[PDB]
Amino acid sequence: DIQLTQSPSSLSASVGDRVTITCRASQSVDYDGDSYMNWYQQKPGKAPKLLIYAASYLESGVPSRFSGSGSGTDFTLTISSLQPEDFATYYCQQSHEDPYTFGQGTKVEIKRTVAAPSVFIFPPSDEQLKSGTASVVCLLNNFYPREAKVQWKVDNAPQSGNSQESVTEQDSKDSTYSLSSTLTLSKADYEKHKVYACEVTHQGLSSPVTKSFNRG
Amino acid sequence: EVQLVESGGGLVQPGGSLRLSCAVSGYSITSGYSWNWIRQAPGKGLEWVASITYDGSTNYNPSVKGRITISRDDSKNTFYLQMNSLRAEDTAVYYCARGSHYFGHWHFAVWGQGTLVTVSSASTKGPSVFPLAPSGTAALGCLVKDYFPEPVTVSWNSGALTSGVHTFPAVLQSSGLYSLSSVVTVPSSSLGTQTYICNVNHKPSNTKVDKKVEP
Repeated sequence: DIQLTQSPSSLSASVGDRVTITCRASQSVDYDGDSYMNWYQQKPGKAPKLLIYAASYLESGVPSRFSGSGSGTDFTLTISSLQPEDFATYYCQQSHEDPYTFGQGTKVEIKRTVAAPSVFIFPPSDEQLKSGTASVVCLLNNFYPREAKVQWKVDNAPQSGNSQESVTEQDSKDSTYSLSSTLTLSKADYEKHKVYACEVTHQGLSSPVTKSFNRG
Repeated sequence: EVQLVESGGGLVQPGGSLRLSCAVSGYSITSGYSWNWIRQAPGKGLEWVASITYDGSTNYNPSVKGRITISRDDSKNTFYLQMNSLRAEDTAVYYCARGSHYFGHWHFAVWGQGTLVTVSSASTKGPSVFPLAPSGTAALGCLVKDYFPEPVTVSWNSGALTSGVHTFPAVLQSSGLYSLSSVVTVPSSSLGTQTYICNVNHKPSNTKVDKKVEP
């Protein structure tokens, strides 16, 4: 098979900047004056979209900021000026021979200015407590960059091993992220303590932010 | 415009069989140069697995060959993927796609929406839905807890409320079940004047829930 290696595996670029992604093939994909390398864009939850075919041809309806070059084993996808809606994973794909193979993908996000999260905490619902479990949720809303630290404290005691996090894709409206952390306890455990707090550390915060509630 | 609509995805036992369908509209299936299936395991890249050309010739990725069959029904404008002896490595979103008459044929300009196949012995389980009640801007949401398999969909106010919504990717819990939440930020003043209902659908378990979220 023809193996394809993309570089880099991920990148962050300021809005409007030029982005370059390369693909290297283990054998030539040239055939009769053409080079059979293609490029796709895949946005979260969607099918891939064809951008470039036969190395340099722009697929109908794709914006002209996308272009492709190269021949033989070495190819480049260029976004001349990165737009907020261009958050996606980009794939190269050779069509010279079956099995048609795809590169591993390059994730692209927009590097905007630092933005601190807005933090919210949610107690378990009474409905859930009837079931014998308590979920406490901490929300970090509309922040950049994606990296953040969330620490749970119960009656001031730091927690470990009993929470899970989830992060949204970058929102193209403002190039930010949101994140949830969910602390899970048995009902009996939840009723044994009073103070529930989530403490947030982030580049945009000069000191950590804690949101808390007292059960009751 | 041409549209490719897939169906037949779902939860199947290891060693079991799947049959996927791709119904083509706005285009004659007999005019495509080739029709293809391409899959994407969760969090991973893309793998072409099968093709059928206009003259009926089929071709398969050796990674799966021996337990895969692609076919066409021209009278229903539909083509199919049959897979048997399924393994956990076959869990993936399966896409259908059309190839081209030009420039080497085997690039894909038109794709279906994808359908998820989950190979597992775990049972179907519908979620519980719990409110995340609101305490200038307030946040509220719904916690969708303990379901299997994926996916669930969430909307707010039957689709009328989209601004400020963030629906999180599901997380797999140690129990083997999924959970996710959906949140929305709204003006603090609207909490008296406005109704907020999250609409949750877990089609695999026939579970449809509308949950009013109030202070």
